[PDB]
Amino acid sequence: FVNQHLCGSHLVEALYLVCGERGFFYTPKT
Amino acid sequence: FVNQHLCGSHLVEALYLVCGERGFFYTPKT
Amino acid sequence: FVNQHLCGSHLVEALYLVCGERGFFYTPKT
Amino acid sequence: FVNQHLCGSHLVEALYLVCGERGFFYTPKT
Amino acid sequence: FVNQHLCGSHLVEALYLVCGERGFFYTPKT
Amino acid sequence: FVNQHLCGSHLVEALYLVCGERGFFYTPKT
Amino acid sequence: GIVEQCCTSICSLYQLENYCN
Amino acid sequence: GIVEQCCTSICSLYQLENYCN
Amino acid sequence: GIVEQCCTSICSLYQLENYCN
Amino acid sequence: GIVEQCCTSICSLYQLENYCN
Amino acid sequence: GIVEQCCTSICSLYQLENYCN
Amino acid sequence: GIVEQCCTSICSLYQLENYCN
Ligand SMILES: [Cl-]
Ligand SMILES: [Cl-]
Ligand SMILES: [Zn+2]
Ligand SMILES: [Zn+2]
Repeated sequence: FVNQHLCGSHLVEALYLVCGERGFFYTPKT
Repeated sequence: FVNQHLCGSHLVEALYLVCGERGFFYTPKT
Repeated sequence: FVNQHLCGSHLVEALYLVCGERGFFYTPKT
Repeated sequence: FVNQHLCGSHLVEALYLVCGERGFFYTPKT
Repeated sequence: FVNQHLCGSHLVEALYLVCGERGFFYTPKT
Repeated sequence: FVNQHLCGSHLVEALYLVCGERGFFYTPKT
Repeated sequence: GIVEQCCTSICSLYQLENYCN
Repeated sequence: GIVEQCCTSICSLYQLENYCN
Repeated sequence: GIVEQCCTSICSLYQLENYCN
Repeated sequence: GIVEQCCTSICSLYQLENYCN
Repeated sequence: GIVEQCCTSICSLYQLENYCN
Repeated sequence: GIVEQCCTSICSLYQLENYCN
C-alpha cells in the first residue's frame, strides 16, 4: 500500500478501516 | 445535545469529537 | 467533553452531531 | 452534475461543498 | 456554486459528489 | 487487515487510504 | 423537506444550492 | 455494546463519553 | 463568528450548540 | 464490480488495491 | 493536475467534473 | 505515539495495525 500523514479524524477513520471488528485504541497522549 | 444514530465509521467520528485529546477506545462486539 | 480546532467540513460535521434534529446554521461570513 | 442520495451527515458534507463560503442552513423535519 | 481548496480525502469526497455514477479518476501524480 | 463493508462515499475514502499517492479509479456499475 | 428528500429519494446539487445563505 | 447500541437504536454523547481514555 | 470561535480559536461542544436552530 | 461488491457483500483492502493507479 | 488545480489552488465544482469518467 | 508516528511523521497501514486491539 502506501505511507501518508494521517491526522485527527482522518487518523481514527484509518484505524477503523484497518482494525474494524478487532477494535482499536486512539491514545494521542500516547 | 441530541441523541445519536451512528453506524460504522460515523461512530468513530463521534467518539473522536466527544473525547478530543483524551482519545478513546473502539470496541465492537465479536 | 473537550475543546479542539474544528474547521471546514469537520466543523459542520460537529454541528450536525451537536444539533441534529434541531438543525443548525453554518454562516462563516458570520 | 449527478443526482444524489444523501443521508445523515453526508447531506451536511454535500451542503458544505455546494455552498462554500456562503454557508448554509440545515433544517430537518421534526 | 463556489470555489474552495479541496485536498486529500476531501478532494476525493468532492469528486464522488460531482461524478457519482459516471465514476472518476484521482491521479495526484497527474 | 479485516474485510470491509463499504458503501457510497466510504468506498472512496477506503480507496484513498489504500492507494495514497498512486491515486485510483472509481468505477461503479451503470 | 430537503433533508428527507435527499435520503428517502434523490436530490440534485441545484436543489441543495437553495439552502445556501 | 455501545457500537451496536448507537447503530441499532440510539445513543447519547454522554454514553459515548464513557469510552474516552 | 463560528469560524473564529471554533476553527481559528478553540471551542467546546457546548459552544457549538450556539449555532443550533 | 468492486463498488457493488464492497457494499452488497464485503471486500478486502487487497481487492481495493487493484483499483490504484 | 487535480491537486494543483483544486488543493494548491482553488477550483469550482464544474472544474472537478473534468476528472469524471 | 500514534500521532507522532502517523500524523507528525508518516506511517503505513501495517503500522496502523499496531493500535488495533
Ligand atoms: Cl484537514
Ligand atoms: Cl452511511
Ligand atoms: Zn479533513
Ligand atoms: Zn456514511
